Amino acid sequence: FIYNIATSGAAKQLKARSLYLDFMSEYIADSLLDKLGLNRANLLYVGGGHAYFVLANTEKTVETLVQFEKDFNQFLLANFQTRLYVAFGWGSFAAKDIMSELNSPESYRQIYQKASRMISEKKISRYDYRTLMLLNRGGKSSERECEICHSVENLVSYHDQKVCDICRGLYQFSKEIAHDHFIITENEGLPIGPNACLKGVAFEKLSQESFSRVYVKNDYKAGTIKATHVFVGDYQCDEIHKYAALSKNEDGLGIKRLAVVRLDVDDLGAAFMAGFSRQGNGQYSTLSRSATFSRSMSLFFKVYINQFASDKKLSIIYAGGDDVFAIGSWQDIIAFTVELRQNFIKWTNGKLTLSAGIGLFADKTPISLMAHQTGELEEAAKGNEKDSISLFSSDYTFKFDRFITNVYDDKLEQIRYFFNHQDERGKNFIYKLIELLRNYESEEKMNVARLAYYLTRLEELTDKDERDKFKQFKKLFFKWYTNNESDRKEAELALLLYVYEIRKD
Amino acid sequence: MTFAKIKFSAQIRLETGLHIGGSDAFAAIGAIDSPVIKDPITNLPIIPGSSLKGKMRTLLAKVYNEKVAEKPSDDSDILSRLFGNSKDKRFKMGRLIFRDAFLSNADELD
Amino acid sequence: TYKLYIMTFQNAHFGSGTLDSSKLTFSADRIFSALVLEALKMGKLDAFLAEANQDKFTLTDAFPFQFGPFLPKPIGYPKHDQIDQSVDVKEVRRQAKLSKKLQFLALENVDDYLNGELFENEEHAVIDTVTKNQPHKDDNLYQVATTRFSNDTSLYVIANESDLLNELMSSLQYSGLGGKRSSGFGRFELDIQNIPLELSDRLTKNHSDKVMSLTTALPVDADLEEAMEDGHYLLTKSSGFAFSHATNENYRKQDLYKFASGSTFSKTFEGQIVDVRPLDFPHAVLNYAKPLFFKLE
Amino acid sequence: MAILTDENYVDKAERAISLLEKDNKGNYLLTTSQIRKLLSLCSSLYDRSKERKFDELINDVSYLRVQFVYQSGRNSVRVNRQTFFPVKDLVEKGQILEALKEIKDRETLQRFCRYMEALVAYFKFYGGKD
Amino acid sequence: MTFAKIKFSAQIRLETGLHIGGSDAFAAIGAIDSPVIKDPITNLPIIPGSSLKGKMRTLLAKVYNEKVAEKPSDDSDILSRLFGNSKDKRFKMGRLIFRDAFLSNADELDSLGVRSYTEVKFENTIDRITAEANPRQIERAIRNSTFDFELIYEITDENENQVEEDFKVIRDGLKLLELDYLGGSGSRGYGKVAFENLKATTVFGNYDVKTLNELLTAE
Amino acid sequence: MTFAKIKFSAQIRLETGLHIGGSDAFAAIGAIDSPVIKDPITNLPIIPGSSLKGKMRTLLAKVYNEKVAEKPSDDSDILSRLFGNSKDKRFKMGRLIFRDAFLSNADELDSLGVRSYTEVKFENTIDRITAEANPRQIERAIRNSTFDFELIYEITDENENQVEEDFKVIRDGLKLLELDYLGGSGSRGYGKVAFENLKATTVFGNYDVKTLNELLTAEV
Repeated sequence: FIYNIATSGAAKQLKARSLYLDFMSEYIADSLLDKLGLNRANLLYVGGGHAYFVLANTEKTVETLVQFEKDFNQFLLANFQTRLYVAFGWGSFAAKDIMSELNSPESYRQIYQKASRMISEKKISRYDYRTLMLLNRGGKSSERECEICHSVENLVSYHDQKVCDICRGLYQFSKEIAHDHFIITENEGLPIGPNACLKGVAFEKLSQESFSRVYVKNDYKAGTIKATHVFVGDYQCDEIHKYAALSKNEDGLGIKRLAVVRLDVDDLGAAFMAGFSRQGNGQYSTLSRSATFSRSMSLFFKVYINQFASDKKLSIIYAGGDDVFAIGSWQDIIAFTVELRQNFIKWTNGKLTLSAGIGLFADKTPISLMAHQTGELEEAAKGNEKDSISLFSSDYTFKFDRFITNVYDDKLEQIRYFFNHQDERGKNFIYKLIELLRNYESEEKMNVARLAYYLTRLEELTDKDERDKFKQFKKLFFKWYTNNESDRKEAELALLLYVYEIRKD
Repeated sequence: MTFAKIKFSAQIRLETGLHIGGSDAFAAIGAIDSPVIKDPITNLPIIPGSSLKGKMRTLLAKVYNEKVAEKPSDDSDILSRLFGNSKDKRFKMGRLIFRDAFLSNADELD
Repeated sequence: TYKLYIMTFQNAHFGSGTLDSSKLTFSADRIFSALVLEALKMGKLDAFLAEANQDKFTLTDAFPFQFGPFLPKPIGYPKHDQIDQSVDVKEVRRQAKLSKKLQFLALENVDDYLNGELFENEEHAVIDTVTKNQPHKDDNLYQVATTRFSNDTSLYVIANESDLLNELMSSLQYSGLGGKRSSGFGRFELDIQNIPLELSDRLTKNHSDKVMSLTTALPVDADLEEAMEDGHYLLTKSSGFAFSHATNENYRKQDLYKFASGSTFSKTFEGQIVDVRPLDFPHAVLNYAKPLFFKLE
Repeated sequence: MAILTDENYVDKAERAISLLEKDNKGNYLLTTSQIRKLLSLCSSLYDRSKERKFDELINDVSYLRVQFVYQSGRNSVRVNRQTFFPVKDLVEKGQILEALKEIKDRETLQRFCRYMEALVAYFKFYGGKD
Repeated sequence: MTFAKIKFSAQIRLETGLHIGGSDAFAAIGAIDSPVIKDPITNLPIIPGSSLKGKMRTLLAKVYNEKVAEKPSDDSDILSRLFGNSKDKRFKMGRLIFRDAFLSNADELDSLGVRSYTEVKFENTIDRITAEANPRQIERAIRNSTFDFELIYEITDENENQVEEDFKVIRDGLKLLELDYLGGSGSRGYGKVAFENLKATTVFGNYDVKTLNELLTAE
Repeated sequence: MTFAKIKFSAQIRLETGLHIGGSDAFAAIGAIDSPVIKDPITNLPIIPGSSLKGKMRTLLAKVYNEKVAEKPSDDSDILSRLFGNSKDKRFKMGRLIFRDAFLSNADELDSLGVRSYTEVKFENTIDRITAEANPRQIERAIRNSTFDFELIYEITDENENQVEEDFKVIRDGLKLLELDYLGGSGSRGYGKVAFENLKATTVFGNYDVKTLNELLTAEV
């Protein structure tokens, strides 16, 4: 739902959809708690559409659970058709199985397990016979469609463009994201639930609107209005169509391209389930430890990422749980990815690793295609025994620590230090270097010969004062080229990054 | 104002002989003499326009400069305007185009 | 039920709803519409319609074919009765993610997967996107995703041995399938093979056991409730703009939600060649949702 | 026995280059200006072998062998009150005349040309001047 | 007269470096600032069928269009009945099914002794007031590379009296494309192609391609 | 009015060693040189159509502009409609198509006993104060090499006066290229070219080129 956008203005719709789905999950949790007469204390985790509650085991609770399930699925079928579907599960457990003198680590997990199996079963079998018979009724003669999500329901004209009611709502909501307060009204705004709509309104107007629930985004101060506090990663430096031009520096250096980073923490679910059972023979497995692990993950990925994005030309579209999605200038994007993982390694003491994919794209490219290619690169990185980074291609997949220690600050720094002092011919020799790097497997010994020749001819072409530093670089690059394929690929990536930095066009 | 081209055409007659130079790439197998520059096809001696331009510029630099002229790019208005100057946007392309001089009276010499 | 129609592709674009997306395999509705259009443009539309309306006619979704008939992952059978393991939760989640990532099994090991064995995907095709422009007003820039196959991977479909269907297939192999057919994407070469002896005994249309649909089929109202009350399934939208020669303007043909493959059911059912034409327009749009099942253990 | 095979000529060029003669200051006496004509002839013969049959390239191989023999003994350097022949020892150590004798088809010609290219690349790699 | 399909097999042989270009995801990492479009798998230069179709349509728009073609939708009946037209009844889908073009002499190129299948052309621009040279690099599918060109024209009962005019249109498109460039910076010596072994064969159905081949080749 | 395409076919015969030049990164394994560009298939020197187009446009900008041009996009109507401007809507597609000029008489050169199609010219630079000779060597094409030159001119909606003017401009461009140097160090005797067997044949459409051929043979 978030990433399927096909037209210009995808930026504002994208961020508005991300915030709107986060608020829809928050509203699901809040309304379910209100129907049970509980509060946010019973809420263990909300993030990425995944949420956990601890409730009283009674027939009344089960009946309200199934009733709210049916009501919210009916609302989602009415508004979003089959695009969004909520699935509820619940597993009965006793007090005994959450202690440490009485919990069985199997039982500990079993508590959560049942609910996962029931949710998966309800996800497999979605709708009954009435629902699909109604959805298949057809009978509509339509010549035009929505141009963003290709919906046919309730098309309206906007900016000479046909959009559905939900697209019009996200159009309106994108201008209202800048406010801090979001209200739940009965009819005004984007439909967030059964007879309930979300609307972002500024503080000074809050007294003039009738609401039932108020959310405050990224605020730790108890204000004059009794509200519920939610946290999202929503740093925005500029509009998305400008990041292609923003990559260039004041001197005109830098490729006119943008980048998208998708990052994921490996085995976060296994971390939740059995990360604490390895020590103490499974005695450290209580709901308290899972709850503080959830809170620490939320603290790192919902507020701290905003500081990691500070002063950088990027926008964090989606940051919740383990998935991070940001779009920006490529230099600031890669920078931000490196800093985020370094600080994640320092935060988790090296227990949880990260896999990142950084796709490089041109200006005006569709956002769905962006997300798809960057997710493919992220999966390719996930394939390299995890803890890996995939830069611009599945070919350049590296262990992440190797990427920081060897690619960025070791090879790229030396390449910068050298070629910043060189004229046009030396800078042009980078392309021959890259071509020799790519062709090594076919003609190994002839290629090492050719590379030796090219390095020493540039030796002989360098001035007498600058000869010795060239001898150092030639020895170092020959060592990289003849050592192994890993250093070969690392040097190739460093050369590619450097030629991206200096490009005048 | 209007565009025109004037072609100074002359015949260079060698009062004494001429050793332009070049390296031993067309030197005969067994010859130890210092070779003169030659056409790669006919192997007749030629006078490259580079030598004419260099010697003319060096000679005129002692007459139309009244300065030091440490380097070729430092030459005056009157010389950089004709022979070109790499460090002046108004005189990067000079108005003088020299041409390689090739033998013409080979039949008469024979 | 009779043949093992294989089609070698080199470049194809089967849209998933947007022009910038391209699926690996096409659904049965696409190939049925292609055949109907080929029969209409050749002249013998009524013969193909009569053959399709008969219960002997069969068609399945495109499945990969690489040195052996491959098949859809059965939805709902990683069942814990054969998946109970004593490994730690890290390995449990790793194998669950591997199973969820799997999309096509090989016929040689389908029962093996039903026994609890774990398998991985295989290099079939690369989904690449190429950007093109319109230099007539110099203000256009579109992107098309393709599915260039390699590793000698073809696609196969299961249809009856009939002279009409074979002729339409041979005419279709130089017309392309899906996407920008008059731009390069979609072409294929046809071959006709016999069903292997390990498949024909299970490729079925009627028992009462558990049968994987091998087609994006939509049951009639008589047995839909019995289909979903004890069934595992997936839902796919067959929406789109109806290609037609009798309108100057494109019309959105009616949306349809169909059971994908492989949806497992407790029994067989009957499909539908459903009319999804917008109101008041003489010639209709036919959507083929008719089951071809696979018997399981 | 073939002196130049597809899997050893680069290693042979290395061994030849590392074994060349030297003076007291540790500089190569051979320079690329001495073997420039041979390099140009080898390159021209290489790009003429791509589209032209060997049966009408015997004159070029003959001239190339004549030039190698000539440049072996033409140039010399006077050091330490004795005369050195750099191209002569390069030919003797690299077995250039032996690879030239065995040139019989197109593949051997191109292999010899690539061997000469490896020889000059390696000579420049180890401090060979111009 | 009944269904037929006619296939115009040919071998495009680049006489000058081709620069169809279009680096997006795979070719985008080319480090050249203008990479040619390649195959995602074998990294082989490719002439996409869209380039051939667009160039042929734009070339025939100057011969078989009596009115000025303000838009491709307003093209003449002859062009719109072959290349297609989105905004009409009869001509919604064209009669021409282009195919991509793949390298077919890669082994021959290896035999010649090439190391890469795409050279790098270095160019520059000279300012007029000043004279500083700004250099640049652009990839080029090297010459003497052959691509399999395969275009199919469909013959339908209703569209039968127009077969000869259509055949003349394909002839005039293929031999105009042989005179104009094929993609790239063609006005600076680029994309010069030649259709060798230009042969038309009926494939599905039956037709007298024997009268077409003699007027196709040679003249 | 109608559509026609005319092919100017000639042989660019050099008279001094042309040196168009390439990049040291992609040069051969040989010694220090400023190499010409070569075809990757045969390694023979070529004359790209970009060099001819640039030199012809620069030379015709001194004759057909009536005002100095800061940029190529600021040229006159004639040069715009012939060569092409990206900033002009009606002249986006130039009507002049240049082609790369590959080596033509390699058989004749081989018959003349030549052994290489590129020579090495050795020069030096001597300081005006110290008179020290710093040497150099650069690469040149052989003097009497010929190259196939093909230039295609397209006739669309162009009046007879317009096509005659374009023919005159093309003739003046070829004459100016003869009187100037093709790309390289031509101020020192490089790139002097002459067009041999210059003629125009209508390859497409029907257009009369008898008088155009007569004036092409006369003016040359």
